[PDB]
Amino acid sequence: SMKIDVVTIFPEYLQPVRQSLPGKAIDAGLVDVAVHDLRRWTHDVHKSVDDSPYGGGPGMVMKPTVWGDALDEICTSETLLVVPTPAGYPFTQETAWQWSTEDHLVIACGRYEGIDQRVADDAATRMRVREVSIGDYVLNGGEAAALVIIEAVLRLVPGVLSLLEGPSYTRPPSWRGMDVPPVLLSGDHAKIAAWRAEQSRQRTIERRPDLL
Amino acid sequence: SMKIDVVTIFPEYLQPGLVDVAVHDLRRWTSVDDSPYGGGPGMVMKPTVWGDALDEICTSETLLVVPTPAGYPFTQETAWQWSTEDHLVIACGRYEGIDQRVADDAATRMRVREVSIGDYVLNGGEAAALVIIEAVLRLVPGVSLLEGPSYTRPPSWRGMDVPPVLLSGDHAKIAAWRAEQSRQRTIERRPDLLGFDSP
Ligand SMILES: CN1CCC[C@H](Cn2ccc3ccc(-c4n[nH]c(N)c4C#N)cc32)C1
Ligand SMILES: CN1CCC[C@H](Cn2ccc3ccc(-c4n[nH]c(N)c4C#N)cc32)C1
Repeated sequence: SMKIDVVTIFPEYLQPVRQSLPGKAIDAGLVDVAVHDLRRWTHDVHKSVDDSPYGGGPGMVMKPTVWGDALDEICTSETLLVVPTPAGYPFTQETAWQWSTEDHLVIACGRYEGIDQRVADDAATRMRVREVSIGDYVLNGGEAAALVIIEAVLRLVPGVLSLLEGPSYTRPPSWRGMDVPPVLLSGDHAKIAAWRAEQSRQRTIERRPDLL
Repeated sequence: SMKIDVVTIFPEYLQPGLVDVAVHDLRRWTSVDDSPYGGGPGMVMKPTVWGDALDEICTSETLLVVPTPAGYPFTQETAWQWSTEDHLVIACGRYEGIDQRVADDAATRMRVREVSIGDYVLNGGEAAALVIIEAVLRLVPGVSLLEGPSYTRPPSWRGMDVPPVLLSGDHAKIAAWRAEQSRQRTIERRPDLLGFDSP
């Protein structure tokens, strides 16, 4: 049973998540994903969420006072506060597994140059905070990271949603002049397993030598 | 100028003038899946439907992108490389993935890239497509160390001060401080980027 709150200035971007949630899991009370517009917590008529960076430089920084109020309302001491950032610790499958048993994730999605660092630093004095990155590329903000994190985590919650895997095949046995490897149709399941292991080994060497 | 075509059995998921993005329902070219030859859990997407779809959508100049957890890593260098392409087609799998012959056949007439966006497991290629699209599009013409922390007003908030150097107006001191924060962060969080063992 997990609650996920996502805070973002683009709530419509989190649409694919609510599109991916089965009725059975929601109705059984296994999962609830709520998305919140950060501007609900702005102080001014212009609904300002950003301001110039101290020390200069390009772009804008998200205001701590707005985020502070949002997190004050949404988080409790039991919350796991997840902050996507390109400077984060790596989000991996081990992370997803660890987080899959949490009662409450709050995902704070930044835009512009990111969120004033005091927001996470203050939050970390009263709850668990995790700054993470989903990979070594640059996005426009945290929303796409949130989509990935939510999917990777929730698919590990029963009933909610190393070597590389080698090639897979299904019908038809011959297609555009390419036959399924005969070993797969041999009924020699020890040989099939060894063939698959070697395919996995080869693929890992070629594509992900960093894993060996 | 870039065209992106995304092919998926879950077009509803993809809802998020120099670039156009089109989403196509794979089922338009039809059951898209069956049990794997050789056994194993789950289902594999049949090559037949994919072949018909890609025949219609792709040309020889197409870069066919296939998200897969067994792919080569998609990185910022990849994003730069793809940013000058005229035409990306992203083939999103579901179930246990797409029959390998789809990529193999396509590779006889266009360039094919099997890639992974990270070391975690998704339910299909759609979220990976959204990530790839976002990372690439922000680099399209006309559109080392980890980033350090950023701060903005007020200079004191909840009794926490913006680091005083950032208020000093000393560009050299600020540059040095920011480099140091980035160094600390990279060593702590991503030591592999500086050629050290991972935790
Ligand atoms: C200062 N920089 C410069 C470039 C653009 C940055 C935009 N941005 C603002 C908030 C924010 C959050 C996450 C991510 C992100 N990028 N790549 C990943 N793997 C991430 C993850 N998790 C990116 C983000 C800000
Ligand atoms: C249990 N099985 C195991 C294999 C994958 C199955 C789901 N699936 C089907 C098609 C497909 C495409 C990409 C991804 C994916 N996962 N993680 C990443 N970095 C990806 C990327 N790019 C996952 C996918 C689920």
